[PDB]
Amino acid sequence: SKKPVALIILDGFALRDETYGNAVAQANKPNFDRYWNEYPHTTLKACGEAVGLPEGQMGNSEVGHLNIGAGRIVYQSLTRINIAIREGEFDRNETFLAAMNHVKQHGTSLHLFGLLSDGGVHSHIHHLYALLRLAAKEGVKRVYIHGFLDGRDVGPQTAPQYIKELQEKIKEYGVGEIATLSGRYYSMDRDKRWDRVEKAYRAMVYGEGPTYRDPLECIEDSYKHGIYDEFVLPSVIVREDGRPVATIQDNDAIIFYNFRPDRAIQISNTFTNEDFREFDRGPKHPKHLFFVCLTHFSETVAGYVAFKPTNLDNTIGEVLSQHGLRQLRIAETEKYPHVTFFMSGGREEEFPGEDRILINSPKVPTYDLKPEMSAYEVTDALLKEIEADKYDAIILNYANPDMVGHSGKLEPTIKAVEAVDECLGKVVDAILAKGGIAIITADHGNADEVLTPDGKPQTAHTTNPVPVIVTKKGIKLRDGGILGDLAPTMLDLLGLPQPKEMTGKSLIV
Ligand SMILES: O=C(O)[C@@H](CO)OP(=O)(O)O
Ligand SMILES: [Mn+2]
Ligand SMILES: [Mn+2]
Repeated sequence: SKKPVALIILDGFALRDETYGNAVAQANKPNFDRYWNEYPHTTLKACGEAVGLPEGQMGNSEVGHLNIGAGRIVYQSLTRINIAIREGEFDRNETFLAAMNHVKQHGTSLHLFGLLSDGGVHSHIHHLYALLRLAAKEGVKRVYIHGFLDGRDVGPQTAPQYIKELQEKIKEYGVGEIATLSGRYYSMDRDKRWDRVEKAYRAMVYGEGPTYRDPLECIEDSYKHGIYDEFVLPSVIVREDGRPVATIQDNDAIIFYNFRPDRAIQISNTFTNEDFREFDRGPKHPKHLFFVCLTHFSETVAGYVAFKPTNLDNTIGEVLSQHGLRQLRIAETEKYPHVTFFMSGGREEEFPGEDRILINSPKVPTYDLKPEMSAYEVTDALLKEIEADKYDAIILNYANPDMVGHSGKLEPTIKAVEAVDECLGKVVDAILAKGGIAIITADHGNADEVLTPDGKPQTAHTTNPVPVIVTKKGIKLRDGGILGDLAPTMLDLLGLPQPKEMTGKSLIV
């Protein structure tokens, strides 16, 4: 029957010479190793300008899957917004100004919330500073900040430095007050764990949660309990009289300064949806909010977008569809948005002929508790589909290296990589058995460095290059490639014409 071409993404799996804290290098990977030694291979740049990001900026699943599916260097939001600030266009943004005019004309308050760090994956604290400076320029009197603590795109216990700098900027600009602090685990969930979302929501709307007069004492107290940045319980900063600094009320305006959509949709829907059934927001939840999303999150969000989206035409999924091929997207919960929405160029709707399989990730708080996650279930489901001779193209993502690597724990991440290697062998061998070809690669690093040189947890991504193995004998792969060269390579193998929009180039010499 069909000789499928499968694009296999080992999420957060990069190549790094240094072996200290390197779960990728330390893991026993007999399958990956044999494919690497027996088939044509190379490495690709997955960071910085090569993927549409600022120089030196590490990649991530959004950036990576967008570039992989697009077959071209995809200009990223971080870069775009940084340039708007650099060129003096940020302050002229009609949406930001409308939000500020709203609060001034109706005598309400402006709330700013988002990830509080310079990680650059979901936000950048300098964008928050630009918004504070703009609010001051426009004469907005009441501005409240609801900080979402990081520890995932930066050090696990770095919140104090960001809070301190924010406090300095607030004093310098003469506007702003920190109202709440919440770990991104609660305020930025993407797994439909509504109990987590509700906690963040109630801290911001009802002033419910651990209370502190001093933001730094809130963090220190959490640390004393072994609860670091990412997991800080939604907390409420209170005034001298004990009342919350600020709760979100009717007719207020909100600017969510996150520019990556996957972790912003849930809390945004909670605030803007007329009909919300995931949980009872309470008869007195805020209504008539002027809600601003820094970038496009979802059509379901009743708000305004500051930096409008632009369609990515002729991405891999569209080309496959146009040529009448059947394609399958598959991954477990954690990377399902990436093999679907992001891979499709920032499009939720499936292309004609595109099927999707979602495998539920395990019900554990952190994945170091179950390194194998649901990889075996993903593999079992895919093997059945391959056996059925249904798909011409397959896009599979194994979330493990990345998801467990974010724990900053060496042994668990090694187990995650080894589990994925076992699954990789079954999938690739099955594909080869069908006369097909596999393109084994990754979207960015993570598991390659889960410990800092001093032995402490390294919970974020790395800037190391990703591997690429094409399981086809008799060919050679050129070096110096980028993520945007993968789609052209896949089309090359499928014998399909490459669209003009794909400025990337096939890796096959
Ligand atoms: O978990 C996330 O949202 C990011 C880190 O902020 O990681 P990844 O890009 O792998 O999804
Ligand atoms: Mn990833
Ligand atoms: Mn990651």
